[PDB]
Amino acid sequence: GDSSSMSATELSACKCHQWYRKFMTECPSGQLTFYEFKKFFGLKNLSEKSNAYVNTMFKTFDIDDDGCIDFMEYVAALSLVLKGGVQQKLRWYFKLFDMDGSGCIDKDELLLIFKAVQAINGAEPEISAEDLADIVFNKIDVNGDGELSLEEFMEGISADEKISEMLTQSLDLTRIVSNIYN
Ligand SMILES: [Mg+2]
Repeated sequence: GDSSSMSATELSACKCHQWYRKFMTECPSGQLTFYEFKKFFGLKNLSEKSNAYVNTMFKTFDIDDDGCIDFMEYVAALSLVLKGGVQQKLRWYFKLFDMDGSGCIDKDELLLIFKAVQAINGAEPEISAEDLADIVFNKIDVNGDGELSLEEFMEGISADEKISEMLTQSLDLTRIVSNIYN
């Protein structure tokens, strides 16, 4: 971030439990809000788009309860962001991108969620989450309810790895760090 310079990319590429450990040591408030996130990263208000990313990003990392960063929530991201196994991540992707506490999904809530995540990137790239969501909905209808069960997510992945690869491909460290710096 914006502190004592120090290589950012390398830190992220080496990032381990030091960040997670650092958080606990700095203060066990229980949960860190957006300001706390911005505290670690430089550029308080680089752009409106950056704000959407944190908004969408917190929502995607919230996967737990509140919209704030809760204990274990950071380490979880760190634990998954690490090499590990791609297939394992996919499963990690499932617990998220859905209503808090997991459960079934439907058209509406998943749309705004994809809107924020696509909010951080889209347009020219045409790689928005919303656009992908529209395509996935087609030919994946289960019932009149229109709701999608963990089966749909797994089924979509099974039918193709384009989305599964995208979710895995989307996550990164330096790409995120470099984008913030601008
Ligand atoms: Mg949360």
